Amino acid sequence: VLSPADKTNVKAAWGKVGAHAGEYGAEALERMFLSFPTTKTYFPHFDLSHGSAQVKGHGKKMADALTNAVAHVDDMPNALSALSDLHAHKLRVDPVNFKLLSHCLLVTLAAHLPAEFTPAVHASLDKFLASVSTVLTSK
Amino acid sequence: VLSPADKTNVKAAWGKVGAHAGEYGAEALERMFLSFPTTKTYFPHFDLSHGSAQVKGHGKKMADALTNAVAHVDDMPNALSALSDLHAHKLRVDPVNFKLLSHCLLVTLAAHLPAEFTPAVHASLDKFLASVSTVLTSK
Amino acid sequence: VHLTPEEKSAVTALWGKVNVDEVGGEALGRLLVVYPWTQRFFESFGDLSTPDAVMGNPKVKAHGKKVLGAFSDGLAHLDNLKGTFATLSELHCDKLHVDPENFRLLGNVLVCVLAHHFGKEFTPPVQAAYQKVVAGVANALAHKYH
Amino acid sequence: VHLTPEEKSAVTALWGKVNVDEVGGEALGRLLVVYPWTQRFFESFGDLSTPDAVMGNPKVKAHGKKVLGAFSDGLAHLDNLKGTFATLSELHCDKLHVDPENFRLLGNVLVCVLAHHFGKEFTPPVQAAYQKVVAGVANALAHKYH
Ligand code: HEM
Ligand code: HEM
Ligand code: HEM
Ligand code: HEM
Repeated sequence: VLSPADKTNVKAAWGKVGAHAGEYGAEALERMFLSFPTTKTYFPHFDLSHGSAQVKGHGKKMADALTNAVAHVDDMPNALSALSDLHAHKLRVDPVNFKLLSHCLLVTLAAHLPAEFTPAVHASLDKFLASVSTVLTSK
Repeated sequence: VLSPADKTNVKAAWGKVGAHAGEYGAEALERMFLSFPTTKTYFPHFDLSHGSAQVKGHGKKMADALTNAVAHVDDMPNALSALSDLHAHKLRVDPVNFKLLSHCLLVTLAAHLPAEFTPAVHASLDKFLASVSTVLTSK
Repeated sequence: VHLTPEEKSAVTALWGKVNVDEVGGEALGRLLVVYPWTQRFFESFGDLSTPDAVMGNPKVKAHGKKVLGAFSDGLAHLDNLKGTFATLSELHCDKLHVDPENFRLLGNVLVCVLAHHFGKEFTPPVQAAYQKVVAGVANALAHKYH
Repeated sequence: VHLTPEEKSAVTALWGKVNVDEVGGEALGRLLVVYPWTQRFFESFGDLSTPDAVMGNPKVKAHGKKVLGAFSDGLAHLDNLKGTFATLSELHCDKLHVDPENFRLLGNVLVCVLAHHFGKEFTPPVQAAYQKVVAGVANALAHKYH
């Protein structure tokens, strides 16, 4: 499960994410695309290069789903239910990719929140992202 | 989640496991020990060689916890709660090892139940074992 | 990858006994069934909506034949898997974009298939030698990713 | 592993800027904190009951130094990681019994550490080149497992 300290860490770290929410999810995706090129096949219609509004807008959609999970952290399967079907049924996203994206998110968080990315928060964000991934590959 | 068809598959496949329950879990462990020798460090006090009563008895304990999960398949986290703490807190079993053991279990099931190990049951047993593993590494 | 004489023995023997015409289909099939995201790469094979459909699919059995040959191949060059699979690496890496973790999943589905069809014969040491092989193929196959 | 001139450039430059005396401790530390089963291998280091304790542990900072050197080493031999890590392979494989997946986890914790400490500088292409490196070290380090 997520510990209460996990919950407070995440709510806190994401609390200082702020309006950058969209910007960050876009940068996570770019980081993933560059670092793990296999992941680009799921976006063979997006523009994936730097400055892409295609990545940025989806980066926003993704970060808003995260923020939604942060708010309903105790009922994440119900919250992320519709995205579970999306990714597993229709899109057929390989579960490996969740790990790759999760790592790039941490990297992106570590790079924008020097003070908040402590070991303990790091460990919380990891448990959190692993949890989201689990719901998204649940179906 | 586990589908209802998942549930009926598993209850069925495990239903024909029978008194061999202990025998099988012991053989899964041997298969794991031989195939993935790193996993032996968690048993540096057991006798791990063939014919070992040490492996066999634990093989039984493990298979009985599985059978317990099969019965409470809808409330597995509550059911497997005490083993979650055991493996994650005190024993510190690397989550990778659950995947290795799970695969050896399937192999052991496939080898003793020619008729029951259909693709669909295979897929169910996999989802099931992955679920058990998730509870056991939850803490 | 280094197999021992006995491991080579265990492997080469049981492999001879393999129906090289159906085992590949059965392995590919269970991959598509057990790990449904893999279907993504095979949408051109048509009807894959139930396991029965997937298994009874000629394109799967057909392609499974080819996969099995590749393993049989790599079995010849246990000494040199890296070079054998060099071709297949580039294809899977550069054109298909299949995550290499899937190679390991196919290898283990194959081990299960062998277990199922050979039962008792597929002893734990026999399984061990085979894990060395499928791991080796996977890594060789994953080298143009490295 | 083949880095490009620019990737070599990106890497070698930012690496020069690395405080080779603390980064390793911080990476090892977060490994022990983020992935608690890894502690199992380090029970001889004493107090590891909170993250504060783990990070403030001299044996961790000490050992982290050694890990960082090994990366710095492998950085010299990007052309030959396999041979460099040959020693370290046997040890981790035959004596320690550490699952190689953990090598990948350490590599990514290192990437996070770099990200944290370098912020903006750690651009996505910079991160990319570094992923090539830590992957390469992990596989080289995992070769006596293969
Ligand atoms: C943190 C994990 C993830 C979250 C929260 C997430 C969230 C979302 C959301 C909310 C959408 C709907 C976007 C929209 O309707 O405009 C979406 C779509 C999509 N996601 Fe994810 N996703 C995640 C992981 C992944 C991964 C790992 C991949 C592939 C490597 C992926 C690939 C896609 C694709 C291809 C779409 C279709 C978008 C479109 O058609 O415009 N997602 N995701
Ligand atoms: C299917 C997953 C697993 C199940 C259901 C399971 C079940 C159990 C149970 C019921 C016990 C208590 C035995 C007793 O009290 O006599 C136990 C202990 C133990 N398990 Fe597991 N286990 C699983 C996975 C693993 C894995 C993957 C490892 C290591 C690679 C492992 C290592 C151990 C160890 C070292 C003990 C201590 C036994 C003793 O001290 O006698 N377990 N397990
Ligand atoms: C694990 C060991 C594997 C081996 C030894 C192997 C081998 C092969 C072989 C021999 C072919 C025939 C190509 C040709 O002759 O034209 C092939 C093609 C193909 N492979 Fe695999 N493969 C493996 C794993 C996978 C996996 C896990 C996937 C997807 C999840 C995959 C996806 C494909 C696809 C879609 C093709 C046909 C594409 C085309 O013809 O353009 N392979 N592979
Ligand atoms: C990922 C890249 C890694 C590198 C480059 C690396 C490198 C090293 C080095 C340089 C040493 C010093 C040995 C000596 O000089 O005596 C060492 C020892 C050690 N390593 Fe690692 N290591 C890595 C990963 C890991 C991981 C993930 C674990 C455990 C989870 C681990 C467990 C240990 C332990 C317990 C020792 C000390 C044991 C002894 O001294 O007998 N290593 N490693």
